[PDB]
Amino acid sequence: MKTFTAKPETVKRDWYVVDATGKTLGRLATELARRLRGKHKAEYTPHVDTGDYIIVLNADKVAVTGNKRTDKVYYHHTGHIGGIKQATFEEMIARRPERVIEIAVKGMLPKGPLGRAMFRKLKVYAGNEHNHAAQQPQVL
Amino acid sequence: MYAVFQSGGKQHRVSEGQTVRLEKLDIATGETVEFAEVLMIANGEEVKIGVPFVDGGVIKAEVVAHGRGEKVKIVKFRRRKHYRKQQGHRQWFTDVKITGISA
Amino acid sequence: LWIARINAAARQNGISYSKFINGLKKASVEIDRKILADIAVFDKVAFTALVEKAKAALA
RNA sequence: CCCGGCGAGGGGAGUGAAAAAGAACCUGAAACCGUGUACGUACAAGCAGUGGGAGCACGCUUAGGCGUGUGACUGCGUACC
RNA sequence: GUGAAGAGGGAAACAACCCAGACCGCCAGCUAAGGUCCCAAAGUCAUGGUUAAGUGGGAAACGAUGUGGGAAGGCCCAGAC
RNA sequence: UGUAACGGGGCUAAACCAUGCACCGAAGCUGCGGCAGCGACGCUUAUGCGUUGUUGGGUAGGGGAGCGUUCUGUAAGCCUG
RNA sequence: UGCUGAAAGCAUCUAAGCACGAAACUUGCCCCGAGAUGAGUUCUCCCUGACCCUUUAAGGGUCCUGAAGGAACGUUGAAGA
Repeated sequence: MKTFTAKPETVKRDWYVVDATGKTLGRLATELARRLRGKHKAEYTPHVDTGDYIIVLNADKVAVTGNKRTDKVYYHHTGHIGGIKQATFEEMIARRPERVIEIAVKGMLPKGPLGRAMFRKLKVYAGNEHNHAAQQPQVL
Repeated sequence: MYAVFQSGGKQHRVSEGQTVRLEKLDIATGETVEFAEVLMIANGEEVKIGVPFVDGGVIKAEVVAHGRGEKVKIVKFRRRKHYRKQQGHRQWFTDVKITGISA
Repeated sequence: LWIARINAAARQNGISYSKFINGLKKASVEIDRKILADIAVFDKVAFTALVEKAKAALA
């Protein structure tokens, strides 16, 4: 006689091979979060505690299309405000999947709540039909 | 049978529930008035052509049976936040449901 | 959570919940789609024809 | 009667209605504490929450939505005068 | 314009300053300005242009063979670039 | 003294403007209970029950009302080993 | 710093395209590193006898010539908080 969905831990993870890589990426990197919460799997718990697993394929082809990609710095300065500084731009950093240009969830669950334990579930390898480091039961 | 009733109880759409309604302005603790207010209750929600909607009225009615909402249930907050200090104040209201769905 | 079962499969077939509602709410008999349409997450194999009703006018 | 340090305290006995009346004598809670039934749990923010509830030590029901609290998820918010 | 002995939804988080606006409840409806792909909870809508610069939350005294829309005009195939 | 002007992240149109249009949607007026004041009604009348109108944030002031650790009494009166 | 060569038969590294480039940003340079629990692994090496309780994938619980082994084992020390 309740309508909500506790726990659910986790019912729907949708093992989809992200052919979107590069080609239209900036239209669905913006929506990886509203995917791992929704737009198909919105049928269950569209705000709380759940898990998710797309099947990653490549990293350095972020596409992103504009003057951004060649002067937009990424910073971290992880220690005592770093002092000496870091400035390699979005196509020159994207040459490694790392912590800020590859995950998209860093931009989209931004304080850490909802995100606080399921960090690597998408594998965070990259490498196509040379290296499928993901699921053995049939992907999509 | 399916309540076509809405007024402050529209979750009650189900055959049973048992789901709450209002306790109205007047005599509301006499059990029953034995007449039935409605006849357009459902059609599709019980036959071999399903729709979530009221396209017919299949010869079943809903009885007037307000029940016994007597023992004063849990309702009543107070007031503070700045010097807005009250600890009585809260004139009573509540919810109830229909007796037993005999249909 | 409720209205997901009125977009999650329909968007594919093009029947997007708010632009399909400027279609629905042309009919003065259908207004209360807001919750009660929740029957779509298990009535699927017979809910799947409720789009055909008026498709040659409503679409 | 028994035990230790020819000691303290106890464990039964017993004058006693009573030793939660025992000679650090008031039929008796307040600042703080020792061991346990269960927790949340050695990636911590934000008056330590009431929610909204998943199942847990446990106690009911020929099933019947609960009688229990640390409070995974996180929502709200800054209680003063 | 009711300000604190008014508490917080306005306009940026300038508790006063636009002004009528909260007693008290709901697993019940939704009004305005903000928006409305988003952390965020509804159309990748239909019908019409402009822009092809990252423009958009930095202007003033000027400049300038980058182009855009409009209406009057100047030279022109007895030959105007 | 960590890039720190939408909160983020900069979205080549999702956009900017113009024409359409459906959901979101404080407390905001609605479902529907409950009802302290000041009035108006059906009538009652020691006076009140409901209808109907204005409308219900309340430290400076006047109005107007609730209960107690027990003292001074209701009271060899009813209550208790 | 110029290459072909145009915008605008001119002139010309730039406008499409080319190529090098310095405390600089990048880099298996120096120096600790998932204590970065996102918690991945290589290599070399090591343990396989019999059973019990039922609220069962949850377990919880036994009983194997005792195996090679380990901190205490007697001085200390090179670090000795």
